Amino acid sequence: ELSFGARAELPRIHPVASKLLRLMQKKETNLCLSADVSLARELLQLADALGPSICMLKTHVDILNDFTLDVMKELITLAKCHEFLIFEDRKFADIGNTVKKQYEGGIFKIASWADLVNAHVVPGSGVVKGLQEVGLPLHRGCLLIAEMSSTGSLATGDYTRAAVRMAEEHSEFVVGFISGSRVSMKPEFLHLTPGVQLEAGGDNLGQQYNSPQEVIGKRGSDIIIVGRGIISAADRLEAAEMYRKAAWEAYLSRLG
Amino acid sequence: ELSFGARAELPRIHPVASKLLRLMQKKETNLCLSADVSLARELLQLADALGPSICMLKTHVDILNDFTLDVMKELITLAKCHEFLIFEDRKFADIGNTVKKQYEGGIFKIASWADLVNAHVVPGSGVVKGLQEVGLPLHRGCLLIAEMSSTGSLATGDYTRAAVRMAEEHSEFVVGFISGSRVSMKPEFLHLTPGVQLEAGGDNLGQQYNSPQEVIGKRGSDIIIVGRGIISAADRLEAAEMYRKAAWEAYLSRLG
Ligand SMILES: NC(=O)c1cc(=O)[nH]c(=O)n1[C@@H]1O[C@H](COP(=O)(O)O)[C@@H](O)[C@H]1O
Ligand SMILES: NC(=O)c1cc(=O)[nH]c(=O)n1[C@@H]1O[C@H](COP(=O)(O)O)[C@@H](O)[C@H]1O
Ligand code: PRO
Ligand code: PRO
Repeated sequence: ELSFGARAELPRIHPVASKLLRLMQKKETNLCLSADVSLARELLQLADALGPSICMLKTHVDILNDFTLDVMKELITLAKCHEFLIFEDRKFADIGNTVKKQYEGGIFKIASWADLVNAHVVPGSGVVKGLQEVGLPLHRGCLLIAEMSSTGSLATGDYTRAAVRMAEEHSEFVVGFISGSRVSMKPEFLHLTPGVQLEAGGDNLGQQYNSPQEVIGKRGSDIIIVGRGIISAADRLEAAEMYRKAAWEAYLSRLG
Repeated sequence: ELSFGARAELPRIHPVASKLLRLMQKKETNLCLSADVSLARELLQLADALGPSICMLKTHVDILNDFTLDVMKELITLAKCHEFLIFEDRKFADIGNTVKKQYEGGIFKIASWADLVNAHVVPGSGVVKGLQEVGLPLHRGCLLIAEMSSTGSLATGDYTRAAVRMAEEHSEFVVGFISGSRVSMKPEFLHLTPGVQLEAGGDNLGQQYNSPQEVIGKRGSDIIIVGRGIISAADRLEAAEMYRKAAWEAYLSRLG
């Protein structure tokens, strides 16, 4: 098993994956903040304060009450200053002709500002081919949803295997997974795991939590995605630091 | 097998399904227009001209270059005038806590104007429970994606069975399916089928077409969803009429 810095240099690495792995190693962070907020000012204040602690900021642009492209310009300034990627959790999930338009156009213009997006694999590989027509010219990357954290997830067994094959067959554009565990044996792919909290439990609507030690250390994932465990805390910076230190030490211990 | 008008009166019918089935019977239309356009003016001109020919207008609000809530006010005026439902093809596809926010909030405020939305079932039933927290108070309905039209679709076998169970167990809010065929034996549920064109073929990005006669007549679906077969034609009104007459006669012949 290679360090994040050595994985950044692998022959088949995607440039977006390489940039991410290099800043993960430099900053000693494998934490992705899930910035599930409704106010642009709160998104930007979190991005600025937590930027040094995170390798990535996951957005849901469609829950911002005051979205504008100027907000995303300000977010890019912070991502460049603090060195983290912007991942829009769009969950593209239809035929290629549709998702192509959803990625480039509309009021969000997601491909213009998002380093990473993700897709569900349920439509078959046309979802990736459609996104790649916009993403490859813009030097972007994509994550495929191979497993989900929620109760009753159908992203199991042959579904998960199909996501891994689709990723491995589209390595020009697909850089990794949303998953609960390592699902690819190829070290060029990133594994990002949501459903993470320091304490046991869940929510009222099917979310299930596992710890950073479990996710990174035992299940072999690379990055934890954390929303409410940070966002609902009083001191979001200290919370982010606790999650960062947990995920980083779990990674170091696994690497030995 | 009951007529659309008799299905509208079934004891367990959802009010949104009842309204739809009644206007389908009144207008002799089981056509849903897929208005996959980038300009508000084109969306509204299509809605006005084709409104009499359709039971439903499917939107992708996120590909409109000039979305505003005032556009959706003008669309509602046309839906009321011509009697069709508005279905936003949002493909909600994550944990309940996230989709709840995506449905009510953000710049689109989808629940404020969409009679129907749809969801992927991959996250498990929390996707429905989250949407229902916003949709049930607003008297809205939801469709679950049980099958997909595209090459390599993973919405097959046990996945499809899980979608049908999730619908049948959430009948207060779920009114039907996106599917290629009848998947529920319960007549209170609507079946809407995309991937429809009069001529054989597909597209360059995994779309596959079947005819209205095949979809409605042999596969037992209720409604055809048609985009490019209408939208790319020179005379969109005549194209809509050809699709309407095809789907309506296939329905009549199956009913006998
Ligand atoms: N698409 C994902 O990353 C995703 C896939 C999945 O299986 N499970 C899951 O929790 N997520 C997304 O990650 C975030 C979790 O937020 P939290 O529960 O930590 O507040 C939240 O934004 C949620 O939408
Ligand atoms: N979500 C759906 O309705 C859906 C599910 C699915 O399996 N297959 C599918 O084609 N659709 C959506 O229907 C529309 C088809 O557009 P067309 O190919 O007729 O131009 C287009 O807007 C596409 O996104
Ligand atoms: O010098 C570095 O940071 C990288 C890490 C692996 C080898 N070179
Ligand atoms: O009169 C009608 O239109 C409805 C249809 C079934 C029975 N009553």
